[PDB]
Amino acid sequence: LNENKIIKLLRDNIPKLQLIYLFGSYSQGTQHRNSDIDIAVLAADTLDNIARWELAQKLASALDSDVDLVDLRSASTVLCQQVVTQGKQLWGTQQDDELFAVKTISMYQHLQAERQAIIDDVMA
Amino acid sequence: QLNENKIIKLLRDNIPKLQLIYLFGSYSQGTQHRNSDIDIAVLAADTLDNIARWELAQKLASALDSDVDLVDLRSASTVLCQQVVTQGKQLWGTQQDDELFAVKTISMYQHLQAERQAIIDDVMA
Amino acid sequence: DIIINKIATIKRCIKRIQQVYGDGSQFKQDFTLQDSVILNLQRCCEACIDIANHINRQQQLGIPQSSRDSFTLLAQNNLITQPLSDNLKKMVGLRNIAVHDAQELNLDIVVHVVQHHLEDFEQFIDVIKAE
Amino acid sequence: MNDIIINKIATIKRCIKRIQQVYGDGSQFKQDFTLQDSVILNLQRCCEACIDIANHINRQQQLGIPQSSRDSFTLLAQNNLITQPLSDNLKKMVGLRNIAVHDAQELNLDIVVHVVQHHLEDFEQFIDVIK
Amino acid sequence: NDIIINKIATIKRCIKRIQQVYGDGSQFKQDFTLQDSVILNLQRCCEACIDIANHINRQQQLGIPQSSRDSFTLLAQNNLITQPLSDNLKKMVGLRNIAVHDAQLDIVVHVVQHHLEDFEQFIDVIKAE
Amino acid sequence: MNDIIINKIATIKRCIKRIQQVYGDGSQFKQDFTLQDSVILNLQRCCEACIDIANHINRQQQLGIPQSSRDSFTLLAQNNLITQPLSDNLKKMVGLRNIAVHDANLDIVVHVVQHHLEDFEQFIDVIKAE
Amino acid sequence: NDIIINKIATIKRCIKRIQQVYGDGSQFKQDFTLQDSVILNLQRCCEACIDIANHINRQQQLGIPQSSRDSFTLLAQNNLITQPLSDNLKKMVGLRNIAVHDAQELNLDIVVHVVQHHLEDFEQFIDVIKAE
Amino acid sequence: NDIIINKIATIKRCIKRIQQVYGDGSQFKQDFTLQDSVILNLQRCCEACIDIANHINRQQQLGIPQSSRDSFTLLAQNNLITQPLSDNLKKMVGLRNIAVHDAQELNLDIVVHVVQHHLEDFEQFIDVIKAE
Ligand SMILES: Nc1ncnc2c1ncn2[C@@H]1O[C@H](COP(=O)(O)OP(=O)(O)NP(=O)(O)O)[C@@H](O)[C@H]1O
Ligand SMILES: Nc1ncnc2c1ncn2[C@@H]1O[C@H](COP(=O)(O)OP(=O)(O)NP(=O)(O)O)[C@@H](O)[C@H]1O
Ligand SMILES: [Mg+2]
Ligand SMILES: [Mg+2]
Ligand SMILES: [Mg+2]
Ligand SMILES: [Mg+2]
Repeated sequence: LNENKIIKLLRDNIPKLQLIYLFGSYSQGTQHRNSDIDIAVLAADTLDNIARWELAQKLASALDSDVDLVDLRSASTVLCQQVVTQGKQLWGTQQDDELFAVKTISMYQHLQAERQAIIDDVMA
Repeated sequence: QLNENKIIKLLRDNIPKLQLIYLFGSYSQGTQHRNSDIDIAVLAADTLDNIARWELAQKLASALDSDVDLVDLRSASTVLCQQVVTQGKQLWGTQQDDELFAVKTISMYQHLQAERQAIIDDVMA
Repeated sequence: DIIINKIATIKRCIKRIQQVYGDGSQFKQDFTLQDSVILNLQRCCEACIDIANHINRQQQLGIPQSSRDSFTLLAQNNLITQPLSDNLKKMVGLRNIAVHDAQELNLDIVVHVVQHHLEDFEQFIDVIKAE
Repeated sequence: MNDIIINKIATIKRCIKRIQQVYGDGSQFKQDFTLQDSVILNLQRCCEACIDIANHINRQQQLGIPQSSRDSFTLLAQNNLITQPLSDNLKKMVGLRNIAVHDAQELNLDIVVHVVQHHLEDFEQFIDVIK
Repeated sequence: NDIIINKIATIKRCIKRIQQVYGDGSQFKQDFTLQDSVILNLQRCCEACIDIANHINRQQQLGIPQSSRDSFTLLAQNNLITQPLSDNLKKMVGLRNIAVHDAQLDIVVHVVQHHLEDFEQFIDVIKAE
Repeated sequence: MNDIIINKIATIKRCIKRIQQVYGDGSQFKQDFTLQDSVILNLQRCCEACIDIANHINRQQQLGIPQSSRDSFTLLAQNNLITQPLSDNLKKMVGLRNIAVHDANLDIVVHVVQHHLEDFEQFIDVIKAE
Repeated sequence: NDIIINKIATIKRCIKRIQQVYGDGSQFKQDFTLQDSVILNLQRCCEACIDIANHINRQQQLGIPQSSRDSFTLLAQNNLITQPLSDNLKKMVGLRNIAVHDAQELNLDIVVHVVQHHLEDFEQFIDVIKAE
Repeated sequence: NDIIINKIATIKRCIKRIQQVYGDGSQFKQDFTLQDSVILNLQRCCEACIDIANHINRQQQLGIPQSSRDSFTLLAQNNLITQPLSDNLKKMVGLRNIAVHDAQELNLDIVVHVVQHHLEDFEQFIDVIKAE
């Protein structure tokens, strides 16, 4: 997987970009044939839902594969936890990654206490 | 690539009074790309039950590890029957049954083209 | 215009069938008698397909995948009823084998159409004229 | 010649003779529609059997699958299985058939008589060539 | 795992949405939007099962599923799910190809009436860890 | 010319009509999931019919074996059968088969209905001229 | 009902505690203990609101929250709370997440605005939960 | 690390904010505002402790803790913090929950005992993490 191609397209299109992560099958090595590339980005502002989708399709065209682009600033705590745990950092400072993880893990630990009852009830 | 013997065996073992088996998708042409569909056409004495046909398509799909489209030629449209007669590859059945089916559909498609020509021309500007 | 000519042809053919037929004691034996009605029954079918295909073309209903589809498109777009559509589709088969192919003992179904299903052609041309 | 060819040839022989019975002196023919309806039907049965032969050979010989009856004879002529004049006379025969069944009000009737008297051996020539 | 939790909930949601939309069956055959909803939600149950299956194969290191159907064979081979359950879940993999590709409703109704229990049976065996 | 080209074009036309009929103004759209589900499925049906038309033209015209659903549009653009903007737009729709299922993103669906249905109609008209 | 009423009381108490500690607001901007008290009773308010939301999501099987904000999203999606109220209550969560740490990422102007024109949102939320 | 030094600074400020607010404790049990200010700064000391534990568990790849308590447990297993201190920090998170989410059930006798004696558990943690 051309990670350099990924870093260039996102830097050239996202203003005030801070972090680029590769998650899902590709980050672990479970990357098969009809695989969907998963990318998580964090910038100073939130990316518009339409703008982000169109950008994922730009990466999809250049990579010749379906790409799922996630804006960490607007994604769920569950999704952010999945990125800090399974994800591989492609771009950004070590500091920004650490700061994002500390915020995420704390928020996820708080969410677990809040929704534990809902989790137990569905999982029987 | 494609186990035709398995296809013949499974259909013969599940369809009563089976007359013809045809392979007609990308596989019959060799244009069979990866993550392709297996397209099979059958003709038996009686029209197959829709659910029985779908259930059998899934039985073949499990055995062949690929999506399987099973077509009953007795209920299929004239357009679809013409596709099978043109690009199809006969896997099982008599030459008599194939030639009879082929001449029955070519004539019906020719009569159909005469009727729907104006509709086709009108929609194809 | 073409629908009006096609309706006129249907009426002409039904009256032609009734004239040639009349009594049953002259059908099962005479071949020129059989050949006259079999052609005018096909003429009824073909003209019904043409009326259907003109409506399918004008109203942009779809592309028929079979001769039977000409009537299905009409019923799916609520222009004719499902019992009428099903009756007309059953009549296409009559035109198919029993007319342009030498045939054997299909005569018993041909007489059934003459004495009981000539009204289906009449119901169709009355429905189409009504719009 | 396989079963399909044998059975289709037999239909032409039977329907040609059937036209001959319905066409004796041919005096009462131009006045009675019943006699015209039998001649037109058996001529269509003769036409259809020839299309069926042509369609069968085109598929067997891998010449291509014709979209129309006219294309079936061109395919046979292009690969020299039949002569261009025969292909053209047989295509004229199916063109006659279409007018004779779908547009009876605009049918020449004089050409139909000319077809029975002279051009009826065009079907017979096709039987011999394919044999 | 959240993947397993959220995918189980998706199946639960989709089954409740199929049952709701279908109802008695009277209105189903006349409204294409109801047909489309039932069809899309069936594909959603199917992919959520494939996703759960792939996650289990990977974590428990059972093997590399070579296809969507293979995700269920690997589970059955490791006696995690029964062979008839596996065979039934594999039957659902063919549903995706029934909607999107025209390729020229009785099957949909048959599935709603008889194969929704296969998805529920799958949730139950996964919940039982 | 082929019945595949005719019917796949007929499918797109029918699916576009159904998308327009269901959506309408968009008021009742964000409330009823039944209306959302119908639009998405008919959008997925448009993507597939386009890819199927692309794959058929690449084989018939002998332009190469498409290496993916997106590469199918690349081979058409490379032979100038479709414009590069059209190619890129039709490729954006290739990613729309994944939005309904692997997710739970209705703003994207609305955007496609309002601004990208034209792409399928553009492709239909381009293929019509043989 | 037994737990929903308990949480309704804690919100009513905390609203009154905000009002009592803030008062005029003149001294608030300078006194740190006054800020510390208000910050905590605002946190207790939105935490008790999430607790109510999660109880409704549990008893009605509305869904599994993917975030603390998602607790109000599920009630709004199921038309139990009005959309503008859902957005306001989700903004309160944002304040809690920032205010859980030291007063360094401070916005006293945002804290003052919530006390002045946004405490109505917590009361408005109680008014719609009572209609079970 | 820069995140660790920043969080250590946070605990130092909040320990001093507890000592100043409580003062002599003569008016502590009487005044709700003094209780509210002590409880908020205790939570800020807890959160910065949990944040340090979460950071060290991720950076040193000791595991991912899905609870505040598991984060301290993981540090004890890997002998980064002593076990009596781990259970002391875990009991401090316990007090934080009942002090915030169920303030009416809270017994101040335990809070006072934490201010007077257990406020050095944070200082002990600040030094054992400083020795890298
Ligand atoms: N329902 C869900 N709940 C939580 N996290 C999810 C969910 N679905 C997907 N994810 C996360 O998103 C990642 C990518 O999604 P997905 O593409 O479905 O998986 P994958 O492992 O990359 N498989 P594939 O792309 O088919 O090869 C997963 O690895 C999870 O971390
Ligand atoms: N709408 C249609 N109308 C008529 N015939 C069709 C239509 N769709 C498909 N067919 C026929 O069915 C065959 C198989 O369908 P399909 O599986 O979609 O294509 P394919 O060529 O096998 N491509 P693939 O399996 O993806 O590699 C085609 O080759 C056509 O003969
Ligand atoms: Mg992926
Ligand atoms: Mg994905
Ligand atoms: Mg195929
Ligand atoms: Mg197929």
